[PDB]
Amino acid sequence: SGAIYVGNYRVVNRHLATHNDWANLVWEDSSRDLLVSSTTAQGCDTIARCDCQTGVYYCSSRRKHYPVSFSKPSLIFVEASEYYPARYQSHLMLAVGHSEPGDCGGILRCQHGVVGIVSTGGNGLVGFADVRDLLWLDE
Ligand SMILES: NC(=O)[C@H]1CCCN(C(=O)Cc2ccccc2CO)C1
Ligand SMILES: [Zn+2]
Repeated sequence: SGAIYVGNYRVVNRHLATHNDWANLVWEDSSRDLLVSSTTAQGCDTIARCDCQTGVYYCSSRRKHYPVSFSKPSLIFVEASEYYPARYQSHLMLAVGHSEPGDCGGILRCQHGVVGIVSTGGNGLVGFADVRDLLWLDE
């Protein structure tokens, strides 16, 4: 679990969005596993606007942060789950690191701010849904 709070927006994994997220929907994209909802309070986070390929992510299943080298956002095949059929997920970045079911929503950060959130994993890999291209989050 986990979310990004920037301005009057809450960014979460689309497959973990609540009834309240859907009732306050701003934008969602199944192909990216992202959903953004509106909030009444101002948020705590800053979004990175960079091309970093190293950062640190929070892994809830270890209660720890880990440094990672991650690939550029791209279209990657993701096996079927209870949430989605087998499909290509876009704007996804992979890295070697621990993740298991439950870790989605953990933030990935570089020195410039929030880069994205955990969205996939398995067999010593962790995938992150990029948010750096969503320029409207800051206005
Ligand atoms: N974006 C998606 O389609 C995801 C929807 C939820 C399931 N999913 C995973 O990758 C789960 C997973 C399995 C094994 C280790 C780690 C994880 C990530 O927590 C795919
Ligand atoms: Zn950066």
